[PDB]
Amino acid sequence: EEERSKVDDLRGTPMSVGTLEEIIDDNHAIVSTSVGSEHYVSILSFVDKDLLEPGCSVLLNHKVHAVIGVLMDDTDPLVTVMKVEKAPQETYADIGGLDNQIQEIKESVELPLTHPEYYEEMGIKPPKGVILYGPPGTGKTLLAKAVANQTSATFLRVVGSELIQKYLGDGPKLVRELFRVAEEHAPSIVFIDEIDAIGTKRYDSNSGGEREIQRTMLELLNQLDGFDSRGDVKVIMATNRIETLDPALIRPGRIDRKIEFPLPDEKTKKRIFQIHTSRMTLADDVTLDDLIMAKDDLSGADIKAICTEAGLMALRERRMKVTNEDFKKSKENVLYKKQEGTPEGLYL
Amino acid sequence: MSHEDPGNVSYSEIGGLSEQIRELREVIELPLTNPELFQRVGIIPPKGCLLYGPPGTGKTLLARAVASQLDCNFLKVVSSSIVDKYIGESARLIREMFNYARDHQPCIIFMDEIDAIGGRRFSEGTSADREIQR
Amino acid sequence: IDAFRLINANMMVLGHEPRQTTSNLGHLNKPSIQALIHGLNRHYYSITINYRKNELEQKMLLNLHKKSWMEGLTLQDYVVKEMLELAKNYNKAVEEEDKMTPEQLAIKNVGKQDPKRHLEEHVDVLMTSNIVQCLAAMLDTVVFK
Amino acid sequence: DVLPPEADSSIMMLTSDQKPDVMYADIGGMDIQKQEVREAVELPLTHFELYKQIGIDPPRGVLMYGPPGCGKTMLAKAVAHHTTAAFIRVVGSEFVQKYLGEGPRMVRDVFRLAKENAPAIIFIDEIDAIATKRFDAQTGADREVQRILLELLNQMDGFDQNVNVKVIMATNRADTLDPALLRPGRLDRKIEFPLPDRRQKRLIFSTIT
Amino acid sequence: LREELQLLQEQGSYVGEVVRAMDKKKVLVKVHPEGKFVVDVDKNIDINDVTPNCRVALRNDSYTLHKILPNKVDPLVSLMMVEKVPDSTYEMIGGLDKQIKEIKEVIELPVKHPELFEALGIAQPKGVLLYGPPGTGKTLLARAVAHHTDCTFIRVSGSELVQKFIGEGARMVRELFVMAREHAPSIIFMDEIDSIGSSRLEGGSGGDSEVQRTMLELLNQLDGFEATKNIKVIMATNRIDILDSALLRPGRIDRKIEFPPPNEEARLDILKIHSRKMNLTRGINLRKIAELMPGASGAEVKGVCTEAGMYALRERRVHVTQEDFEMAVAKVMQKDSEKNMSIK
Amino acid sequence: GDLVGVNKDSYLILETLPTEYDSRVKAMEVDERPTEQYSDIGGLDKQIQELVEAIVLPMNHKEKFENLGIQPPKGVLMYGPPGTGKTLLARACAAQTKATFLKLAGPQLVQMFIGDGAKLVRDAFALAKEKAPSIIFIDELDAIGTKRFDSEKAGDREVQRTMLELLNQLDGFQPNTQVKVIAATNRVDILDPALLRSGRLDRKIEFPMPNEEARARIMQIHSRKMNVSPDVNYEELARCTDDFNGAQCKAVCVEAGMIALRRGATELTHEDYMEGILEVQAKKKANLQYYA
Amino acid sequence: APPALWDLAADKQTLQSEQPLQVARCTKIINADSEDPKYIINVKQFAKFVVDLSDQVAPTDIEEGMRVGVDRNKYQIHIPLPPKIDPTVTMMQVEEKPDVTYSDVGGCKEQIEKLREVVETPLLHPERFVNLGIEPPKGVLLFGPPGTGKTLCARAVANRTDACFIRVIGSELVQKYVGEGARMVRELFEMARTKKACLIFFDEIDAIGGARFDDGAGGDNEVQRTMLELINQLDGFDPRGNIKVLMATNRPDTLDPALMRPGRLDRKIEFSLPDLEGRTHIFKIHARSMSVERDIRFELLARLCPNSTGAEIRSVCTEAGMFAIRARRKIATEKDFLEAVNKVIKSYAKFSATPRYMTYN
Ligand SMILES: Nc1ncnc2c1ncn2[C@@H]1O[C@H](COP(=O)(O)OP(=O)(O)OP(=O)(O)O)[C@@H](O)[C@H]1O
Ligand SMILES: Nc1ncnc2c1ncn2[C@@H]1O[C@H](COP(=O)(O)OP(=O)(O)OP(=O)(O)O)[C@@H](O)[C@H]1O
Ligand SMILES: Nc1ncnc2c1ncn2[C@@H]1O[C@H](COP(=O)(O)OP(=O)(O)OP(=O)(O)O)[C@@H](O)[C@H]1O
Ligand SMILES: Nc1ncnc2c1ncn2[C@@H]1O[C@H](COP(=O)(O)OP(=O)(O)OP(=O)(O)O)[C@@H](O)[C@H]1O
Repeated sequence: EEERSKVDDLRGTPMSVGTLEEIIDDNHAIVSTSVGSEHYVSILSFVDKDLLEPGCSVLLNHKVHAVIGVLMDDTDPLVTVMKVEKAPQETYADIGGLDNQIQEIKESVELPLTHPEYYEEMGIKPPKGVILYGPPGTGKTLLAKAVANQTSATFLRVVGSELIQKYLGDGPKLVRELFRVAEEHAPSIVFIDEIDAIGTKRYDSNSGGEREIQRTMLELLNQLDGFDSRGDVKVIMATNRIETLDPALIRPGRIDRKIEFPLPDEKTKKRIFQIHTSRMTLADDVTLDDLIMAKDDLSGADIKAICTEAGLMALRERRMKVTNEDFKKSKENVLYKKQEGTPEGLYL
Repeated sequence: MSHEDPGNVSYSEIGGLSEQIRELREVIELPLTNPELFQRVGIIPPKGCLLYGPPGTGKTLLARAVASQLDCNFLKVVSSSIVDKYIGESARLIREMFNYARDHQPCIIFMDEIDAIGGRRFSEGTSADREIQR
Repeated sequence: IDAFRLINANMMVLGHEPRQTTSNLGHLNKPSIQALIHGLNRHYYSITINYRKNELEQKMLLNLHKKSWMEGLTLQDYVVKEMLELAKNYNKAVEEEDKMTPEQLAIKNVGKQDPKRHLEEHVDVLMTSNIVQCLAAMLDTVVFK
Repeated sequence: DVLPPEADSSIMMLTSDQKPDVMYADIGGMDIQKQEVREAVELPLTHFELYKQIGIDPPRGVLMYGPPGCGKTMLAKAVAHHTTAAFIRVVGSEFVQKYLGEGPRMVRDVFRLAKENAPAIIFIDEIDAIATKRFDAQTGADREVQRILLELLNQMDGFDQNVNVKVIMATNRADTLDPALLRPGRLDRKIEFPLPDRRQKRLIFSTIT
Repeated sequence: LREELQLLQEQGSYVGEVVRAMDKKKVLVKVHPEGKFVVDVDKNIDINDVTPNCRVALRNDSYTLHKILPNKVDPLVSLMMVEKVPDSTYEMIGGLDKQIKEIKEVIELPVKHPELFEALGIAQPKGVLLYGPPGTGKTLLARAVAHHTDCTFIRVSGSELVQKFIGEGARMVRELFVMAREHAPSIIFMDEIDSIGSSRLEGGSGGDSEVQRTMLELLNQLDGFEATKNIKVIMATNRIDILDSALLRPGRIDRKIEFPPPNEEARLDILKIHSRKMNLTRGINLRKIAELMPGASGAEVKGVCTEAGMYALRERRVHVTQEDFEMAVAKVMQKDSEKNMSIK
Repeated sequence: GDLVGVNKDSYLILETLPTEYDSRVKAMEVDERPTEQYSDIGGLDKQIQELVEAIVLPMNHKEKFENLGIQPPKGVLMYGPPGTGKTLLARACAAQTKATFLKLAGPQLVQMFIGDGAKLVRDAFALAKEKAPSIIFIDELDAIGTKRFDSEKAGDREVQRTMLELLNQLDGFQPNTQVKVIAATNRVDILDPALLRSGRLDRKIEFPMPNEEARARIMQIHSRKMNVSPDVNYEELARCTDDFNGAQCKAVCVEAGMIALRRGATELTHEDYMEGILEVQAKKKANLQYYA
Repeated sequence: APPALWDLAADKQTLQSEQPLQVARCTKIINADSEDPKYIINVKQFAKFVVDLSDQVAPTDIEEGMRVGVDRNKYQIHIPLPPKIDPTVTMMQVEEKPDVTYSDVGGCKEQIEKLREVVETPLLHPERFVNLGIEPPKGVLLFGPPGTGKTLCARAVANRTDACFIRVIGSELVQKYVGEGARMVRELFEMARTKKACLIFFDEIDAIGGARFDDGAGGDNEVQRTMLELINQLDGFDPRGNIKVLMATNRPDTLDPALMRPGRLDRKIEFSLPDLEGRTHIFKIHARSMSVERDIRFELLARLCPNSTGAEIRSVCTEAGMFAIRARRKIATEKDFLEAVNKVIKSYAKFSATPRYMTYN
C-alpha cells in the first residue's frame, strides 16, 4: 500500500551505509561509517537486533546519519567460497574395487542426515568424519569417494583454503560464523584436501616469516582444535602427514578414524576402467585384459590416458573412426612399458 | 645539539692509553688547523673512525669531550632515532645527517650501540628487518 | 552570484506552483545549475536578477577601464625585433613540423585514416604575425611625419 | 595540456656532469676490460649502422658483483671521463618514499632519457635491497618498488630491438635477485668483476705510489 | 563543452568500482584511494544490470553511476606472461618437429573433437613434461607453448606478483586452475623452478613438489569427478629432475618427450634459422661448424653467433668469416666443467 | 614544542597548553602507597640494607653528599630464585622513602609499533624530572635485556635497544642522576656487562634460598593474622624447610589457613608445615617399586 | 511485517528528533584538566579537544581516561559512553556456551576434593567465613594426562550461583606480528574487575606447544611479554580482583607462572585419569545412552584396557552403536555376549596394531 511509497524518500535517495559499532541498552545505536564516525539512533522496532550482532553493516539515512532499518547483506568473503556447489553428476558407484574400503567412509557420513532414526535413538553419535590420504598421487581420489557426499546437502571443496596462509581472520569464529549461518541451511560438509601450509619447504619467498609464519600457521592449529567444537560442519582432512596436529587438538576431535588408499590391483583397475566406459560406450577391438595385465599397482586414471596417448597420435593419421592401425600402436604402447617406476634398485 | 658534557679537562683525565690520547687529538684537530699537509704531500686524510667497547672505558668520555668543546660544530645520533616510528622514514635522516655534516665543518658524528640498528640481511625477521637494511 | 528565497514549508497543504509570467520563470529554471542546487529547491525558490540602468556610470565604467588599459596613455606603448627573431622561429621551426602532415596526407594511396585538416590554427597565426610586424614598422612612419 | 614531458620531481637526474668524479688513470682496464666494455657498453651509445650489418643484438645488460674489489661505480665514473655522458646516480633503496604513485613516473622518466638522447649510461648500485621479495601487504611500499624494478625490467624489453638504451648494474648479493632479472632476453651480458688477488696488488700499489 | 565542464566542475567526475550488487537497491562503489562507498538508484543502470568487479563513472553530486567502463583482468596477467615469453613460430626452433608432431592433439583434440575420445571410449590427458640435461628449450619450450596452443602462459612462481593479482594469494591448486577455466583451450606451464640453488634437492624438488602434487591431483580430477576438459600441465627441465619427473610421470600419462641435448640434426636447423637475421658469407659450410661444437647447447649456438659477430664488428666488415666462428668456439671452450683435481 | 591550540581556519595560537605528551604513553599508572612493610622479611637483613641504603641515602643525606662530593647510586638489581618476595619488598620500600611510586615492567615497555619503547622511557624521565625525585620499579629486566648472540631478530630487540638507550641516558644525560629507578630480574643468566655504573646498575644483590630460621620468620609474619592451633614449637617447621622458596612458604601459609573448619582431612597439629613442604618435591610412592 | 510497518511509520516521530543525537560523534578519551570547567580530550581526529560541559552532565561524571560524547555545534560535552568490548582477536576468546560436562564420571578420589575445598565450597562460604582469613588464594592449577581436564569447570557452572563464569583460552594470543598480548591482558582484566565476582579461566598452553619454533627466534623473549605481564597484572594491588582467577594447563610448563603463583594461587593437582571402579561408573551413565540394560558385566573387559580415560571408552560405546545399526540389533543385552565381541576388537584396534610374536621374541 502507501507504506512503501511514503517511506522510500525518508532514507534516500543518495544515502550511505556504514557499519554498526556497538549496541546500547538505552536503545541508542552507534553506527560507524568508514572511517571513524559515530551517531545515536533510537528505534524501538524492526529489530531483528539479535540476528544482527555487532560488526555488521547497517543503513544510514542522510538526515541525519540514522538507520531506517537493518538488512542482512554479503556476508563476509568466507561464506561465498562454499558455492558453487558442488554436487556433480558423479556418484560413489562410479568407482569400483574400493567397495570394501569405501563402505567405511560412506556409512560413516550417511549415519547422520539420512537414516537419522537410529542416529537420534542412540544419543551417544560419531559425527567426527574421517581423514584421507594415500599414494602415489591419490588422496584426491578419496575425494571422489566424497562426490556422493558432495551430492548430499551442502558441500565445500577446499584445497589449502584461502584465509589460512594468505591472510588471517579473527579467531576460530570464521568456521563458527559459518556454523551459525549454516544452522538455518544445514546440514553441511567442509572438506580439507592437500594442505600446502607445511607442505612447502621454502615458502614464497622471504617473509615475516621463517618464524612467525609458523605462528600464524599455529593460529590454524588452534583454529581446528577447537573452541568450542560441538556439531558439524563435517571435517574431512586430506594431506601427507597428520602429525602436524598436536595431541591437544585430538581431544575435541576428530578421534573417529583415518583411512589410507592402497594401490589398486588388477581387479580394481579393470573395474574402475569399466564403469567409466560403462555409461559411455567403449570400443570392442580394445581388450581390457592386456591393459590390466601389463601394469602392476597403478591407479584408474593412469590406465585411462595410456589409451588416450594412442588416440592422441591416432588423429595425426586423421581417423575419427575406430581403426586397426591404432590397435598395434596401442599394443606398441603396451610394448613401450614405462607405466610404473620406483626404487628399489636392489636384489632382495 | 641539546647534549652537554664537562671538559676540556676530561680529555687527559682518563690517562690511557697515551697513544690513543695523542692520536685522537691528531686525526681530528690537525685536518681543521692544517689542511696544507694533506694537499702538499698529496694524501687523503681519514674521514671516519671507529671506537668500540666495552674493553675498558673512554668511548663516550674522550669523544664527547672534544664534541662538547667544539661547541656549535658537532652532530649527535642516538640509536633510538633510527627506528623512528611505525612506517617512519629514517632514510632521509641518514641523508640529512650527512648533508648537514657537509655544511658544518669539520663535523663530528657519534653513533652508539649499533648492534640493534646495524641489522644484517642474512636473517631478515618479520617486516622490521628491511627498514633497518634501508 | 546567486539568489534564493525561502518558501514556507507549512504550505504543503496548499499548491506549490506559483508564480505567473512564465517568461523569467523558465529562463531562471535553466541551466538548472548542477544538482544539489536543485536539490535545495526543497523549501526554497530562486528569484530573477536584472540590472536597472546604470548607464550614466556604466558608460564611464567602460570608458575608465579601456582608457587606462590602452597603452596607459594610449601613447606610452609606442619584445619588438627580439620577438621577431622569436616570431620567425614560430614562422619557420613551427612551419616545417606542421608541413610534414600534408606529406602524411599522401599515403599513398590510401592506407591511412582520412580526412584530416592540418591547415589551422597556425596559418592564421602567421597571418597576424606579419600583420603585427608590418603595423609595428609603421610606427616609424607614423610618429615621424 | 600535458607536460613536454619532463623528469618531474623524481630522481633528480644529471648531477653527474658537475665534474670531476674519479679519474680513470687509476684502473681503466687497459686493453683487457676496455675491450669488453668497448663493444658492449660505449659502442651501444649509437653505432646504429654497424649493428644492422652484423644482425647481433648488443644488449644493454651490464652486471657487476663480488666486492671486494670495489670496481662498480668507479667503472661508471671511468667512462664519464672517457666520453661526456649524463649518468643516473642512484641506489636501490633511496627512491622508496611515502607515495607509490610516483613510481610509474620514475622508471618512465629515467628510461626516457636513454632513448631520446644517448650520451646516457644508467647505474644502479646494490639492487639486492629491492630485489628482496616481501609478501605482506603492510610492506606493499616494498612490494611496489620491486614492481618498479620489474617495470623497468619490462621497459628494457620495449627498447629491444634495438635503438636505444644502456643500463649498467651492480649489486653485492646475487642470491636475492629475481629469476626474471638475469633471465636471457633481458641481460645477455654478465661481466663478473674478478677478485683482485695478487695481480691488482702491484697495480693498486703503482697507482697509490 | 563549457556546459559539460560544469557537470564535471564542482567536485569532478570520478571513477567508481563496484565490488558487489545489493538487493536493497544500493550499489557498492569503491574509489581507488578511498574505501568502499555505496549509492542507491541510479535509475540509468538497472539493479540487475549491475555486475560485480566492474568500472563505473562516479558523479560529483549524489555519487551515482554516470557511465559504465570495462575492466581487463587478462591483459595484466598476460603482461607478466608476454614479459616472460616470446612468440617463436614453428620455424623459429629446431628439434621441435617431433614435439609438435605428437603433441598437437594434446591441444586441439579435446576442443574440436570430443567424439573420437569416445571412439576409444576414453577421456583427456592431464598434462606432460620434458626431462634431460641442457640442452636448449628452457626458454624455447615455454616460448613455443604460447604460439602453438594459443593459451594463457600462467606460470610457476614467478616471484612476488604471482600471488598478489589473483586473490589475496596464489595457492596454485585453485586460482591458477580457475584462471585456466576462463580460457577454454588453456594449458599450464611451470618455468623454471629448475636450477641449481637448490642443487641439494631440498629446495629444487621441494618447491616443485607443489607442482608435482598439482599434476598428481589433476589425474584424480578427470578420473573421479570434474566438469572441465583441456586442463593440462607442461614442465621445463634444467638440471637434475630427470628421475624426479620420471617417478611421477614416466611418460604417464602423455607423449614421452625427452629434453633434447644438442645434436647434429639439432644444431643444423637451429643455426640456419638464427642466421636469417644476419649477413653471412656464402662460402661458409654449416655442416662442419655444427660438428666442431660437441656438447654445449643450441643456446650456445646463439652465443657463437653473438661472439662471432663481435669480432667481425671489430674488423668493421658487413659479413662474418667462418674462421671467426672458430674464434667464437674458442671463447666458450674454456668454461667447461672442472679439472684436473679429484678425478685424475 | 607541540600541543599548541590552532582553531579551525583562523590558524592562530592563543595559548600553549601543557602537559607534555602523549596519550597513554604519558602516565603509565598512578600509585600511592603499599600496604606491607620492609619488616615482613628475615634473613635478608644484611643484603636488604644494601637496597635500603642506596634508595634512602640521597633523600636526607644529599646535603651531606655535596660536602664530601658523593654521587648516590641509581640502578639497582634485585634477583633470586622465586619466590624471593622482591615484588612486594621493593614496592614496600616506596612507603619509607615517601617518594611517589610508578608501576612499570618489561612487557609494559613493549608495544605494537616500532620505536615505541624509546618513546616510553624518555616519557617517564620527563615526568620524573617534573615530579621531583621518585621511585620507579621494573620487573624482569633480563628478558628485555637479552642481546643473545646473532641477529636478526629478537622480538623485544626494540626494547633491548631502549634498555641500552637507558644506559646512554645514564651515560650522556646528567639529569638522569635524579629519580632513582629500581630494577628486578628473575635470573642473571643474561646480564649486560655495560650495566656497571652508579647511574646504571650499581648495587646488585644475589638473593639465595632463605635460611631455615629465615623461612620461619617470613612465614610467621604472614601467619600472624590467621588463627592456628596452639602448641607450635617452631623448631621442627624451621628445620623441615630446606632450599624452599619464599613463595613455596606462602603455599604452606595459604595451606595453613584452611585447617580451621574440618578441613575435612585431619591435619591434627605439628604436621601441618611438613605437609605442603613435601607437596612439591615429594612423596614416594617409589622409592623401590619396579626397581631395587 | 507488523514490526516493519509500524517502524516505518514510527520514524516520522524520529525525524522530529533528527537533528539531535547526530552530533554524538566522535568517541574520545580525555587526558588532563587545566581548570575546573575546562578539560582536554584526545579525539579520533588525532588532535586534542579542550572542552566545557553541558548542563545535563555534572563535572564529576567526566574523569581522566573516559570516553565521552560531544555536540559538534556548540562543542560542549553531550554524554559519556563507557562501553566498548574487545578487539577482533579477544572477542572470540570470550566463552560461548558450556561444553565438556563432568556428569559423565564421579566421584574422583583426590583432585576433586583438593580444589573444591580451596575454591568451590568456600564460594558459598559455609567454610571461608569461619575458616579464613588470610584472603583466599585466587586460583588453582589443572594439569596431568589429558583425561580428564577442564571438565570440572562445566559441572561447576551448574553448581555455581548466578552468574556463570566466562572462560578464556590462552592459545589465541598469537595472530600476526607481536605486541597484541600487551593490550589484550590489560583491557580484559579491566573488564574482569567490572565482572563483580565472575571468574576468569585460562587453559590450552599445550595447543601452542606442539612445535611452534625451529631454532629461532622464539618463542622465549616475545613470550615473556604475555606471561610476565599476566603475573604482573595478577600482582596488581586493587582489588584484586574479587573475581579471583582460574588457571589450567596440560604439562607443567612453564616454570615462571608455576613459582610465582604459590604466594598468591595454590592447590595444584595431578590427573586422575580413571580408576577400575571409575571406568565402570562411566558405563553406568552410558547405560542411559545407546540402548543398554543392567545385565551387562562391565568389569570383565574394563581391566584389560587401562589408561583409556573416559574418551576412549566413549568411542567404544560409540562405535558399538555403529555396528549395532549395521547389524540391525538394538539392546545391548541381546547382544549380551556379542556386545563384548565388538568391544574387544574396536578398543584394541584404536590403540595400535603390532605383531604379538615379536614382543616375546
Ligand atoms: N685503482 C683502484 N683500484 C681499486 N680500487 C680503487 C682504485 N682507486 C680507488 N679505489 C677505491 O674505490 C673506492 C670508491 O669506489 P666505489 O664508490 O665504486 O666503491 P663501492 O664499490 O661503492 O664500495 P663497496 O664495494 O663497499 O660498495 C675508494 O674508496 C677507493 O679506495
Ligand atoms: N623472603 C620472603 N620474605 C617475605 N615474603 C616473601 C618472601 N618470598 C616470597 N614472599 C611472599 O610471596 C609472595 C609471592 O611473591 P613472589 O616472591 O612470587 O614474587 P617475586 O618472586 O619476588 O617476583 P619477582 O621474582 O618477579 O620479583 C609475595 O607476596 C611475598 O610477600
Ligand atoms: N675513568 C673514568 N673517570 C671518570 N668517570 C668515568 C670513567 N669511566 C667511566 N666514567 C663514567 O661512566 C660513564 C660512562 O663512561 P664510558 O662510556 O666511557 O664507559 P662505559 O662504556 O659506560 O663502560 P661500561 O660499558 O663498562 O659501563 C660516564 O658518564 C662517566 O661519567
Ligand atoms: N577420565 C575421564 N572420565 C570420564 N570422562 C572423561 C574422562 N576424560 C575425558 N572424558 C570425557 O571426554 C569428553 C571430552 O573431553 P575433552 O577432550 O574436551 O577434555 P579436555 O578439555 O581436552 O581435557 P584437557 O583440558 O585436559 O585438555 C568429556 O565430555 C568427558 O566427559
